[PDB]
Amino acid sequence: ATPSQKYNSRSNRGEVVTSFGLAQGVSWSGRGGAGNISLKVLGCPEALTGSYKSMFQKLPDIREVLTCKIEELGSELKEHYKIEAFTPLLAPAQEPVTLLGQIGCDSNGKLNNKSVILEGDREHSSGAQIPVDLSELKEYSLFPGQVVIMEGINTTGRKLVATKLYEGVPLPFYQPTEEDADFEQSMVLVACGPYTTSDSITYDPLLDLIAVINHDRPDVCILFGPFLDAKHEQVENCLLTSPFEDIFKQCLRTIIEGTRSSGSHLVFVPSLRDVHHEPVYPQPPFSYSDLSREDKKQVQFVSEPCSLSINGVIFGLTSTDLLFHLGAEEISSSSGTSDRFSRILKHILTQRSYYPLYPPQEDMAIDYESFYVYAQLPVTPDVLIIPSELRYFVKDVLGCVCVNPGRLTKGQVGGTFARLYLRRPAADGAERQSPCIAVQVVRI
Amino acid sequence: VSKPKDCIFPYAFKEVIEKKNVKVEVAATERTLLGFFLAKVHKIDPDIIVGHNIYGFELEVLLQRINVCKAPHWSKIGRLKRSNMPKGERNATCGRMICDVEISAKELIRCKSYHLSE
Repeated sequence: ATPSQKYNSRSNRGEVVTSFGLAQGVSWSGRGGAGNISLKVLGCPEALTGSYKSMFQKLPDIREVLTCKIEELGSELKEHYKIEAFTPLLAPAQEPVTLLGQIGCDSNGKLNNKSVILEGDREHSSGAQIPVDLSELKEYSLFPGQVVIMEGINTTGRKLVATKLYEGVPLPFYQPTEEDADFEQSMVLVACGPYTTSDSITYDPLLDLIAVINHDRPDVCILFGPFLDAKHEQVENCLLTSPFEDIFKQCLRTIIEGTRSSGSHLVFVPSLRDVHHEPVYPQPPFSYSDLSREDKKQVQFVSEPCSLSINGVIFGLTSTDLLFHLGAEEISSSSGTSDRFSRILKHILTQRSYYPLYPPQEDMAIDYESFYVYAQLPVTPDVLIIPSELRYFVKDVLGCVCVNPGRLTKGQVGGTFARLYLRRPAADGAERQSPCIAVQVVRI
Repeated sequence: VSKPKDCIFPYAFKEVIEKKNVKVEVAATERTLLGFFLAKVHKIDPDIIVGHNIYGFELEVLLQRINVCKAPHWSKIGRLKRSNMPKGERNATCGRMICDVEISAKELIRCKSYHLSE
């Protein structure tokens, strides 16, 4: 009877809630489909294309994974800080040692300054666990699963008193070929569901989006699931009179069509909350055939997460709330003045995975077999789009434009989306010339 | 036996010792005690050394508590005069065999644990 009432009576409409880069007017606009638009899917073997290989795991392999995880990073962290040799987490000694391991809590609760523990690697400490003493550590940022190199003293071999916590090391950023500097400015929109009010099935915001897509004629519109929110009240009590599979095609249409004039490439990103799709991270692309030869040049389906190249501009793509997770379980030495987020995100660029925090949020199934091949970062992203139930924002970090457009929708009220403007400048100088020149988070 | 740094032997000890006839030589500095050992060793001149948890705890402690207080002639623990000490174990007591009962115990018998206690 009322549905979306409050949503559509919104007055903040169009309001810019944050900017970044170089101030821009309100006249954001790209050339539509004009010129060359090079959308190349990147990562490890082309980031998965089919449904899967399975949905049955062999403990004997998850193990193998988690170990490589640590070994690999380690192997390279060891080459960077040039340490000479890690020490078994079980071998005692009076002199200071450099262990290798992954944090982890000692119980089922919230990791904390007391309960931290390090579980070494197989290759050196054949998986031994030794709790950690931090009293003697100045600056530290820890989270369960955090591959870490620590130096401290373990004399009894039943406790290590940390003395130093090496700083995480990220991957080099993408090396632009000469061709990528010859591309012109592009403007990427970006938005993530829910795409409807939690009290209606109107998808109103969806539409508003569309319109907005049109008006501004963006070059690329990367849209993050959930299209059909597994959590939307009506959906979980199965009151809908339509089959999920459909409903979803429905919206998929409205949007492909609703924006045929725009000339904007559409890049969809699946979500674990999309009731109709494979509840397994990493997820496979979406599935749809209803596409004219026309729309096939305009839409593209990609996994979750992903490393996509928008004009030699390496974007990072993940639908999972990696930030409201990592951040729910992280410990630090400072609270006075430090940027919680800028930190969590910092680990992300150094951990080299799209979800290092392990074990993973209580409701977020993962198949590590796949996770080893399809959820690693290729190179430090030039831009990172990390949606989240956490307030909007955009922080430059370790040379990466980390952007969280917030939710297009939030409960009964208006959300936001955001846009970026790109163009890789002149070849030489002090290297890092952020191809992402500006961005804006806007209500809708 | 020696003493820490914040502690002082109880009063009359030396004397209370001398009354119950006990070959308990009392040193003042860990550095004393250490040299003492290093000394006894040289003249007792063992060929084999039997301890517990020798290779996995003690043998090192010592070799460090020694270089820490720079005791006189660590090399004595050996039988080959040497200048600089490596941090490196099996080579420390070269010329002297080291029996580790923990090790030989396992290799020779089944038990719940291999802590001296059991």
